[PDB]
Amino acid sequence: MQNDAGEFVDLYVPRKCSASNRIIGAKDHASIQMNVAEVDKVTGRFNGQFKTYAICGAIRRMGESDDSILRLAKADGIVSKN
Amino acid sequence: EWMPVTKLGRLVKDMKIKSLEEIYLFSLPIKESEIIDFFLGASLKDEVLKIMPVQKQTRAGQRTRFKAFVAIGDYNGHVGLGVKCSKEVATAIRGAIILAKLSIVPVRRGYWGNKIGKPHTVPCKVTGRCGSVLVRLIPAPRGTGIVSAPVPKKLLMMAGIDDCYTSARGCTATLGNFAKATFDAISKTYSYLTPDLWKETVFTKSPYQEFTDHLVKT
Amino acid sequence: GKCRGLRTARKLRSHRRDQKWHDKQYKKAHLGTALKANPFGGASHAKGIVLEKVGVEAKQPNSAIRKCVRVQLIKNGKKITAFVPNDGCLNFIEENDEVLVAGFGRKGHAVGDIPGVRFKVVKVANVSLLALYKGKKERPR
Amino acid sequence: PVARSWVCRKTYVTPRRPFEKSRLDQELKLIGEYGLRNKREVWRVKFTLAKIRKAARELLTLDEKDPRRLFEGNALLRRLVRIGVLDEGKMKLDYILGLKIEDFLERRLQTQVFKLGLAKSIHHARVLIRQRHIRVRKQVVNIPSFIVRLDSQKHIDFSLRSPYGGGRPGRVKRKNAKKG
Amino acid sequence: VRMNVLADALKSINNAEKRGKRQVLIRPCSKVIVRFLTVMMKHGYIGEFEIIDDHRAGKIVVNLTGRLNKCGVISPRFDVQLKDLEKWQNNLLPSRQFGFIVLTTSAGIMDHEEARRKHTGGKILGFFF
Amino acid sequence: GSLARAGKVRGQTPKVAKQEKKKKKTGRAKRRMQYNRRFVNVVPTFGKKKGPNANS
Amino acid sequence: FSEWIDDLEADPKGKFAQNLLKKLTG
RNA sequence: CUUUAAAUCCUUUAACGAGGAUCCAUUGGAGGGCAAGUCUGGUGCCAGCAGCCGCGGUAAUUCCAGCUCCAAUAGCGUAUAUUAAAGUUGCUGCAGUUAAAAAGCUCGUAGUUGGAUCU
Repeated sequence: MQNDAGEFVDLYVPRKCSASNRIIGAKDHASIQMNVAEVDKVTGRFNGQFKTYAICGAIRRMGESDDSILRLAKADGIVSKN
Repeated sequence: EWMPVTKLGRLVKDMKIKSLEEIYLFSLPIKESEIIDFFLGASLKDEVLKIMPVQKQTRAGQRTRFKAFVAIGDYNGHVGLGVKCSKEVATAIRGAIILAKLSIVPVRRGYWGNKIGKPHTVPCKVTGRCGSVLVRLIPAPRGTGIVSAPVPKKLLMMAGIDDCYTSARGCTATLGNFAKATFDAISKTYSYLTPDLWKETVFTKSPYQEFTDHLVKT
Repeated sequence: GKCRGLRTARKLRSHRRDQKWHDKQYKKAHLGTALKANPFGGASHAKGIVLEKVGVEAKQPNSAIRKCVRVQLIKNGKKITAFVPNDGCLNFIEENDEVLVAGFGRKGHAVGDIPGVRFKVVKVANVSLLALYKGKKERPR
Repeated sequence: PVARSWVCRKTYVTPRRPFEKSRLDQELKLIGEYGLRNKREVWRVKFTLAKIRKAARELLTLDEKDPRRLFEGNALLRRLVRIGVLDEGKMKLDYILGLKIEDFLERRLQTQVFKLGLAKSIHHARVLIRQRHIRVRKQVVNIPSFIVRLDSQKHIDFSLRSPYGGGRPGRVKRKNAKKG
Repeated sequence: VRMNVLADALKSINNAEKRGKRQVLIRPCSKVIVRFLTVMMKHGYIGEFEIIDDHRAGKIVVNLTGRLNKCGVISPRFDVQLKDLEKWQNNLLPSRQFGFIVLTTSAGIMDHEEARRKHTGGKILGFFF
Repeated sequence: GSLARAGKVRGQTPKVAKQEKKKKKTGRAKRRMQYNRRFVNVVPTFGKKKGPNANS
Repeated sequence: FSEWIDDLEADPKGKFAQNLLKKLTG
């Protein structure tokens, strides 16, 4: 990213899988970026906010996208404990 | 006149996407070459790596088609490779140019030693593989140029790599596999997790979500 | 697999040294049978006396008569067949004259159509075949 | 035993690929731009640049505070800025790696007496130097490949015995004036 | 039989990181394994780990952060001088901007940069990047 | 396998005498001429990149 | 231009095959 | 003149010395590898070329020539030996199901290798 002078010399900063932290490639068409709507705690309705989770195509192929997304939602308070 | 067929094409034509990098950030498949013409179609140079006549045996003769292997890319940070087979050489070259445009990937450039100036080489040693052909790119000091065979040299120059060491193993005489292996090595540059990419990703709004209203209303 | 141990230097070197003998080039260049069977005796050129003119038939795909000469080397009295390269160059050669003969370029291997011919005539009667060919020099009288 | 010294070295390197079209065009462009005689002069300047780059790399792989790196890098940079190839403001080892072959070709005496207006072209510059019309300081220099130092740039005159700088007419002028 | 428990540990870590797992179990543990893991951790490559004490030889549960490309052992433990360190770096490391060669020196187990800083050679244990 | 025909084609080739032309440049001038022909003007090109010895 | 392309498609494996394929781009 | 033990050479000075500036650059090539002509004439699986693939049997981009063209250049071709190419000897760094290849099978000495642990 940074040269000696400190300016950023990259074309872009690729995003990383929220499950494995590995970089999602430019031609990884099996990768998803899913938004989970946030809900007002009293009315239980869509407040316009959401949590964004990026999952690479490898995890989805392994069948671990379900577990990874469930765990990401649980750590965000979306999913009830247990 | 380009009439988009996909949502991404509509967003690019309507000037909703401001660069190829937003498309790359979300790994969206580019299915219209007019997107690449919009974003880079003032610096893209094409080059036919090879015309290969292939033959299919039939009852009363060999049916001969020609496969055009064409490399493309502005000589800064972007390169693509396209292989198209057709009964006519000109049609094969046209299809190969379109396919090379469709496969253009961003090239990550780094520094060999100290970081004065712009990046000039590969960020690290990368390896691409295609049918027993292994192509290794190794960072080189500034001013050494591309130390490679002509076939990978063409792609490395079109990728904007100023200098790079290379190694090849296998049957590199098959130009198609050689080119595809060096293209894989080049495309793996941005998929490599280096310590400068350990910073947590700040997710942004995808083009289909950030301009969903525009797509609906247009 | 191979032995990777700090005290395996002797075994590795011995294995390399034995396995080098299975390389055709190494065994050829380090046995002496090839050197002793080489008509030139390890030299690059050799002088010989033309014993007769022969016409060697090209290999099966081609059809021609390559003009060669049977020459007996002065150094060892060994008889070899030397190709006379250009056209009309067999006319420059006469029987029982001295010819300087080099290899055919493939290091003891036959070259092209000419079967079993690994030598070519370079000089005849102390004048190069190329100088006679282009009229630069004429045969000594 | 002889007092003779056998020390010599080849000052160029022949390219590995003899018929690379891009390399041929680049070398021909250099030859035409700087008025060189053959490819061997391009290869010679290339060899000098390559040796300088190799020395710079070897010094760069050293520890920064290593005394040999300081001493030899300082000497190399001093020489490069002495011959004008390297700018005095750019005096780091990694700035050596960014030098081109045209940087060294510009410092040739041929290029300098073409640039200083002494000759009408670069080939006129070559024939002027080869014909002993150009002097550096007080020395009549006859070699077009003579690499001009920065402190020697300001003294490239037209000689004191040349018909262009000393006013003794040449053979042709005198012979023609005799018939007139 | 089992030899070079460090080789087995690093192979387990590498195979777990390839699989995307957040944790890996290493058994048996050792002082060399713990020191290598600590050198790995100070550079942020693996993160925290726990030593389970069974009364014959330890086990280690290493939390995995997906920052690790390759961790490898160099067998045999070649003795490396400061001069050969650059050649080893060129051979084993993907770049001069990152990647560490781990050596055991008389000053302890440390990466190649710290070995140069302390001006010492040693025996190469492995590498990680 | 007869050697009777040895200088057949060279012997029977109708002899043609080489013409007389002005001497080619040598050394730096020849390289200057090549550089001029190949890099100074685009007169000898067509946009199709024809060859130096094109007889078409 | 397309002359080489066209004469190549007449004899893909003829005498003038490597020449024309090279003349296309090399 | 200078040089040097006489000398020669280089350097220096003067005289003569250049318009086909005839004071005339060559050596290999022009199908691909590999840069440069499917131009013309001759020959017609002949003569020959061709490291390799191949060209030649009446329209030869490949022989023999003329012309033109390019490669290096006061040099260039050839043979042999050798190094890199060769990760085709592989320590780095190769292979061993079917392409060449794991001993028919165990035991076994030397050899090689050898679990944790002590501030």
